[PDB]
Amino acid sequence: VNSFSGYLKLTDNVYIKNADIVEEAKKVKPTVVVNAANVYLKHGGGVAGALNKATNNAMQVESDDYIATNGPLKVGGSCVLSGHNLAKHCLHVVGPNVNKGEDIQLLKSAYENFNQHEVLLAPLLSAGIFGADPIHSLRVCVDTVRTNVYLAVFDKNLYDKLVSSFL
Ligand SMILES: C[C@@H]1CCC[C@@](O)(CNc2ncnc3[nH]ccc23)C1
Ligand SMILES: [Cl-]
Repeated sequence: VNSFSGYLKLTDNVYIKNADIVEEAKKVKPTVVVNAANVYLKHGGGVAGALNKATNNAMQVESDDYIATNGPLKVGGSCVLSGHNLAKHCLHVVGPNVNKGEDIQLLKSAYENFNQHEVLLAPLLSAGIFGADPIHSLRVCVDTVRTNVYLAVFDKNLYDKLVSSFL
C-alpha cells in the first residue's frame, strides 16, 4: 500500500492520473520522481522547467555540478540526483526529443531506467515539448516498465484520450 490517490489502474503495475506532477510530488513526497531531462540537464521548460522552478533552482545548481564532473548523459540514459523538496530522489531520464531528430526507438531504453526503482511518480517520456506521440509513449511504458509507475498527465484533454484509446 502506498499514498498515491485517485489513479486509474491500466495494468498490474501501471497507473495513470490527470495531475500536475509538481503538485503531485509536493503532496505525496514519493521516493522517486522522474524528470523528463535532456542530456545537459538544462531544466528550461516542460516538466523539467516546472520541477526545477518548484525547487527554487536548487535542481539546476545540483545538475550543473553533476555535468561539470561527469559530462552529458546519453539519450536513453539517466542519473539519480536529489529530489530536493519534491521527493527523496529525482531520476533524470532522457527520452529522445523528436524535435531534435533523435531516434524514437531509444524511448524503450529510456523507460528501462524505471525498472531500477520499485515505485516511481513519472511523466510520459518524450511527450510534450519532446515531440513524440503520447499514446505511443504510454504503450512503450506499459510494455517496458515492470516496477510500479504512477503517471501524471498534466493535460486533461490528453488524459481522456489516453484512457479511452488504451488497449
Ligand atoms: C502537454 C504535455 C503533453 C505530454 C504529456 C505531459 O503530461 C508532459 N508534461 C507535464 N506532465 C506532467 N506534469 C507537468 N507539469 C508541468 C509540465 C508537465 C503534458
Ligand atoms: Cl512538456
